[PDB]
Amino acid sequence: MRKFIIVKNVKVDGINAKSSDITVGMPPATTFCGLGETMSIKTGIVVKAVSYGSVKFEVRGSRFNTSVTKFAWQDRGNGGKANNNSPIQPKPLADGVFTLCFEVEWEDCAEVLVDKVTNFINTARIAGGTIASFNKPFVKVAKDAEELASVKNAMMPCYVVVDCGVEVNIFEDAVNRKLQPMVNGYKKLEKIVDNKHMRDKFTPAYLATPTYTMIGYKMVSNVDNFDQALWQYGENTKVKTIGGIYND
Amino acid sequence: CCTAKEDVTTLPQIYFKNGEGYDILVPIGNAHNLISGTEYLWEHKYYNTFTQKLGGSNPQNCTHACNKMRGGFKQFNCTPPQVEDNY
Amino acid sequence: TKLKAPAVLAYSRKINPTNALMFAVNWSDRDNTTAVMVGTKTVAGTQSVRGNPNDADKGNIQTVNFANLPHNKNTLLVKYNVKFVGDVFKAELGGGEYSNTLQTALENTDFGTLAYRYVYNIAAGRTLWRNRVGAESIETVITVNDQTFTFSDLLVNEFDEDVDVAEIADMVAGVLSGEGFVTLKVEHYMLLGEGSEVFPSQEFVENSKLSKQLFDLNGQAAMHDQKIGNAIRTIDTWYEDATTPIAVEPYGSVVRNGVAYRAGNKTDLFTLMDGAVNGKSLTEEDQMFVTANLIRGGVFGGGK
Amino acid sequence: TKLKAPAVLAYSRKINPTNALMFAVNWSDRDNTTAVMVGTKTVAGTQSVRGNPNDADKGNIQTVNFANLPHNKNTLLVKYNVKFVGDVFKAELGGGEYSNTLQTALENTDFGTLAYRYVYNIAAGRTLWRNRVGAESIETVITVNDQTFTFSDLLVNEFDEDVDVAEIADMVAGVLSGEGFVTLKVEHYMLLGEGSEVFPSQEFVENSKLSKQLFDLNGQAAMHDQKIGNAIRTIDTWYEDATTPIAVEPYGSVVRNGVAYRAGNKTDLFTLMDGAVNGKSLTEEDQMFVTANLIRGGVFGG
RNA sequence: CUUAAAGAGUCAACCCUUUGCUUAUCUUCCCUAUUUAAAUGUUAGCAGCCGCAUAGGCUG
Repeated sequence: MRKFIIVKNVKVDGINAKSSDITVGMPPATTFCGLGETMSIKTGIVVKAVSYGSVKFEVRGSRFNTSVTKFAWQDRGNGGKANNNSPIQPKPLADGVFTLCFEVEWEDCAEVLVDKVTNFINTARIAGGTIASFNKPFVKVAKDAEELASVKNAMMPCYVVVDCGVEVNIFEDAVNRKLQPMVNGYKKLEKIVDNKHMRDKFTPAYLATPTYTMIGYKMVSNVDNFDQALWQYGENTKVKTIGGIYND
Repeated sequence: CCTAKEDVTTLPQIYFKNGEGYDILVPIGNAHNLISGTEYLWEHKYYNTFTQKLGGSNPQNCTHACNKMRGGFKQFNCTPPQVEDNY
Repeated sequence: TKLKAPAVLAYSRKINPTNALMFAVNWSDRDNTTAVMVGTKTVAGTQSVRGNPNDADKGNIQTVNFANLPHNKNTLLVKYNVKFVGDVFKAELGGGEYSNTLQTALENTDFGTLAYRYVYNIAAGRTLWRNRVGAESIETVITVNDQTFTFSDLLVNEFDEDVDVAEIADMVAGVLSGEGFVTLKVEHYMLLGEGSEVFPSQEFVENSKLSKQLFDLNGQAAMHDQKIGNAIRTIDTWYEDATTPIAVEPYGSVVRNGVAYRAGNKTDLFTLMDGAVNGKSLTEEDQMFVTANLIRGGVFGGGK
Repeated sequence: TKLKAPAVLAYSRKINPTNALMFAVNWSDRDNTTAVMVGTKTVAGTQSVRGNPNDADKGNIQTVNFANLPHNKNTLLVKYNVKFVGDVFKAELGGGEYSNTLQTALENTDFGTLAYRYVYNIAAGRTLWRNRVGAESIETVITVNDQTFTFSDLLVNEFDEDVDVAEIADMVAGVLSGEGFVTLKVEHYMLLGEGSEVFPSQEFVENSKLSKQLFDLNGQAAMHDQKIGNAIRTIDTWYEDATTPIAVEPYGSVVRNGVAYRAGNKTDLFTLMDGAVNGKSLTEEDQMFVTANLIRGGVFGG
């Protein structure tokens, strides 16, 4: 039919809050889709889509400047310099509390699914952040669009992310539409020739640059079509919602 | 002068699902969005932003845009709304 | 010929602490906790800088964050969790040959001692840093695998023998030596006195509004996960002219003081790792140092 | 040649006062404490600056914080604790050699006098600052090691000899000259009169609707721990042409009077420290001053 | 298969003096709150005895 598993109040400490060179804050949908796919690889459960919501969130630092992290020495040929503060790249970190909902292909009993999900989460991070504590995951199911609303409100309370597309461009839309940019995918700039230095020796490699959309945050309740708030991979190496652009 | 220079050290590397396969993506930043968009958000009085100076202390050793825009570049403050304490 | 190192060899960290939240309680009423909130105050002072006396007659106003115990609670309570993770040899970005022959050369490493010193730094409360200064007593409660251990005042700079530290180091070394994970839930209680200053993590920000910013999570005083981490992995008593334990660093770096105790003396992580991989023989404590660097994690760069 | 001081040589403070809370009681019913709350009031005045008489016909409105005893309580009660911490020669940040030879150069410092003058500033009520003016009587209560001590009638500006001050200073010097710590728990009772203005610490806020703002904790009038501390370490009578004791500052700075009684005459902490480490000899009072600067805390490096 | 993998912000601090917020004042007119009803949760518990008593058992 349609099965989901919800994990509420995922306290995460130490998030890599830089999603791109011009976006620092809430981890983007690409991150949670990658998390769902990591779980798919590690457990075998097929993950159709994911929906995430912020319960608490704070970037470290002040209002207009993010915190610095103290870089520790790490590279060879630096012993003649390890007696002084290591030079330093920017790496804003954050701390938060999220609620997750994964749509899954499951035919078995709920206890097995929940235990496999918990045993995966115990080995994961979220956007690099250490997972400190999460509630017991629970399963729900929906046949018609009425039970989908119950699955939706089961995440309460949290602010989930809807995709409202780009009219002009990121900057003009931020100024005029009072919305928030978000990394939604990537654009391939050039193929990388040699995998001498890559995570794989075989997987195709490309230099890329992020592609964005314009998102909005809304209380899972006030969202009508829950599909409009479920993110998954897809066309043209982007990610998007099952229900498309948000306007009910 | 518009010649490419490949270099992947220190850069992030993510897998990304391409048609039920995977490509390794190595993200790099776009100069236009920071030079132009910083100037634009400045013009149009957009304040929901972090200021981030690039190439610290010795910017001129980094990039001409970093070298001549020492005030910093504007980043979209992507903080989400928070569930209030009382519920 | 010589098995050289990859350009980058990367391991994830295996000691994963959370943030430490700071509450205030009374020493004999530990079930009525209240959060310690970060406040702001004005601070006027003098120009007591070593350089120039010509401006010591001028002042400087300043505004800073501060955090204190309430005037009706005498005990600081610090809470966090630590997750230890196995597979300490699976590289995250380094190659296969170098990393695997290194995993082979280090399988005989004393994991009992490393686990003991980690758990001991946790139980003696080294992670409390300046919050130790001037405490009447320190009481540490560690809950692991449905077991609850209590530790009273413990000597921090010596890894003295204790049966409960060892009983927890059993499971910790079991996870580190193999795979899986184990989570300790740590509480600290310090009898400091009513209204005593506590010491949350200090923020590294370019903020013109504050001269000192304390780390806060929705207004409550806290400590960075990475600072608790730097405290835990302070176990290195094996550098030359060893005095006190320092944090596991590839160069024995203590930038805090402007010295590196493993710089240019054949005892840095890279010299010892090249030795271990290229057939050389390792001391038990050189093995411990290299494997503790692997437990630390890192993105070690340079090479081909 | 010269032992240069490490660039990051720093000591942590050893006299740790808390913030002081301000209550109101009656002089003869001290078990009924009520808290003094900071309020806000409008204040209208004249433009009476020395310079311009052209604005002498113009007024000015402000809003300010204010703090009063109620009209049914006549005594101000100021409460705080002070923790003295030993190991006053172990540096916080500095390296070894400079700090170690400085520790050796000062092991003959008069710790009795230092501890006595600290405890005396606490017992004579210097820590009360402007709350001392207009008192029918002041009564200080110091509890330490399950021993209670009461003080009335102590001259603030003279270090007169007192047996209880010396007995407390004994424990304080036992901590300061060795290791460990000790907490004195201090109350001050001042018979000011019902409705008397009291003087908490003042704040600075760049631009606010308030022209004058008082330090509060949950709305209760309070004093900054650093102000109590500054009163505690007012023991320096050893600068040149010394009248009254000043607070121990490396340059003997009194920013409120725009002068520095130890700046520019080879009497500053840095000159004396360099001398002490580099072989030169110090007076007994100079050793006291340098050790008092080490107890104050601060960065002593380039 | 998460812009993956990695990281100690740290020492120290007197915000101080002074103050007139003054004068005057019309809140007025109008008004349908209506139908109907099982508190269920059978309530859900305890008073006395034997007892070395937070072992177990027994009284209408």
